[PDB]
Amino acid sequence: SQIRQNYSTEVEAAVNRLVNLYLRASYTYLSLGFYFDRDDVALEGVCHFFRELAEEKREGAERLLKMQNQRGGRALFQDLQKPSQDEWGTTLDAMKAAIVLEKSLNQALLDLHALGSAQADPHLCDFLESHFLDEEVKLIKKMGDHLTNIQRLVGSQAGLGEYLFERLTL
Amino acid sequence: SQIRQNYSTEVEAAVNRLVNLYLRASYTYLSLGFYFDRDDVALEGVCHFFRELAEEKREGAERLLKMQNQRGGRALFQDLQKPSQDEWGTTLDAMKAAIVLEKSLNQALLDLHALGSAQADPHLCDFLESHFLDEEVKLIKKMGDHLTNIQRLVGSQAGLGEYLFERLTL
Amino acid sequence: SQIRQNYSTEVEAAVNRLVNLYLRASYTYLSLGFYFDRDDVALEGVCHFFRELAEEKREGAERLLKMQNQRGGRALFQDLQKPSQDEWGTTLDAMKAAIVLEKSLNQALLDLHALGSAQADPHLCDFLESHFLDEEVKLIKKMGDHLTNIQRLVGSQAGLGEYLFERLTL
Amino acid sequence: SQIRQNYSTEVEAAVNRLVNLYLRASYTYLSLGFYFDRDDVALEGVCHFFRELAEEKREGAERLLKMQNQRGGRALFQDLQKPSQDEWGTTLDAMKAAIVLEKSLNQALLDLHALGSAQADPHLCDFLESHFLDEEVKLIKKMGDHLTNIQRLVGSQAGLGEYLFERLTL
Repeated sequence: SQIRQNYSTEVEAAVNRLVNLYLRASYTYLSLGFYFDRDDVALEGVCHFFRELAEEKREGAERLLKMQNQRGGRALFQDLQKPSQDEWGTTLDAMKAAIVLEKSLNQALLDLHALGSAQADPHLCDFLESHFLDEEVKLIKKMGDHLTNIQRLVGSQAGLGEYLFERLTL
Repeated sequence: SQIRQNYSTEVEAAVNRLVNLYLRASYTYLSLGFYFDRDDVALEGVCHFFRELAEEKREGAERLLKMQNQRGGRALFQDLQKPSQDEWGTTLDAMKAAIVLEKSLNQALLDLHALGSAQADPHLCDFLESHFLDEEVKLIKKMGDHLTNIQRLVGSQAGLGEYLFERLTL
Repeated sequence: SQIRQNYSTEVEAAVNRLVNLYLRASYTYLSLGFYFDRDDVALEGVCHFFRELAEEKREGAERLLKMQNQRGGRALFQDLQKPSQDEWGTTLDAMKAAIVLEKSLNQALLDLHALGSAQADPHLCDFLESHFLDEEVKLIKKMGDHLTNIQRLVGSQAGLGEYLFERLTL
Repeated sequence: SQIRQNYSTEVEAAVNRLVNLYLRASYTYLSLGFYFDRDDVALEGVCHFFRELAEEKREGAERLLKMQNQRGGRALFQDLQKPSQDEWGTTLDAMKAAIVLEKSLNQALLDLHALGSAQADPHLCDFLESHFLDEEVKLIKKMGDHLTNIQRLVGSQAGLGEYLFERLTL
């Protein structure tokens, strides 16, 4: 491409697997969203938390793809994996799977940043910094807050903690 | 009647028993409404839920009767039955009786739709679809949500779940 | 599920494959969107057409899943397939693949409607009618309009037709 | 200077040659601007594209010089070179020379960023990132879009593509 500059073939490919992970994640959030809208869960606020997330992750991957073109990279598509479970258990378990999820997402950006500097690509590095690493770490903090509060509430009487959580946090 | 068209005598009659069930239901909702406003219950939000319902069901039966005339059918009136119980127990029990209630109501429309197509009456079929089947299924989902949440809250300590339910859902 | 009524196990499963096709389609639209934003295509209006579509299809599948829960069905997830090609050729070829795409989507609803009536499920039938079959057929008309206009423009001088198309239709 | 900190003599000098290139570029844009306003070209939109650019590049160099002082560096001035040609040919050729131009500009920032990290100067690195590398890559994408569209239009009938381009892109 006549507009590409200092954008390594390694970076291009690695970005695209990052693209795939974000989209996998959005789709994983969808599944979770509608799991807590199963009548035998029925917690609107949990659903509403995860609704906003399905929108969030997709917005990032589009952001990336905008940049992909800006650097003159090629989008490469492969299948987007199904979520690993059908039932997510209690909210405690659901938020736990959410947290493994965001961990890996930050991991991916981290490893892509590090690849970026070992390949001497400074634009790519700042792009990640501006719109992404920051969203992640704000959101991770928030998730953590939730999880610790969740556990401190379940220990006593299971359903009660769960209900007040949905109603009164979200 | 010179305005009636393709409206079988069977349909006419079966509509009217549907009319009767909706009105029975509105009146059943009234009884429930004022049961939870008994001082030895006293849960405004439960009362308020059921107040809106007594208005809802009557509104449907009027809708039907509007259509009865539109098709040139005859309203036929019989006694409207009293609710089957005087005390509705805990909110758990009340919402359960509400749910048997809406089930039968959807049943009635379903059987009337099916009668409609075995009698080749397409207007009637769409009428049910537009203003009714849809309200039912939205409302059924909602009831279900409530019931599952109710049960998950009672198990621990009876009154507490019941209070937070009324306050914090409705 | 305690809220489910007259919703066959066949319907449940068939809906879910419809869910999968809509989501496959949204993701197929994404790939197309960013293909025409490749610098060696660069047609904002084509991109903008397909951007709105990626949002449209996902909106439908969410609609469906709303209904899935409303009927007390279970979401079932499998992998969501990658688009079948990496380059979409000229706009002529791209819009052609778009059109195969919408055809199959209407097909799926059609077959699901017909399954619906062979299984005597009238709610499901009207649901498809209200929010879906209609969007499809409006959108198909529109696509068709585009394609015929596209072909009538390319025959003469290839790039010129393509540019005026993007600029002056979209 | 009593306010300077961790700002190498190499960086200072290299910044100033970057200053010179931006200013050279603004002045190169001026020449191009007025070339397409030659009556025997006369394409307002091309002129208007390049008018905005002459303002853009100068705005950057001022930005830099602001930072020069902020770090306690010394502005160093040398002659600012004339554009390399008097006639820019067709718009195809003009945009091509524009694109060589922006390439070198991003090159300069890249090499200055890399000099920055081999000299361990982290403020300088982020400064480039915030107000510059980003403008470049947005603008490069845009130029590219133009050029590809330009070529796809000229091949057929030369003047026609050129006119519709000026009118209907810009």
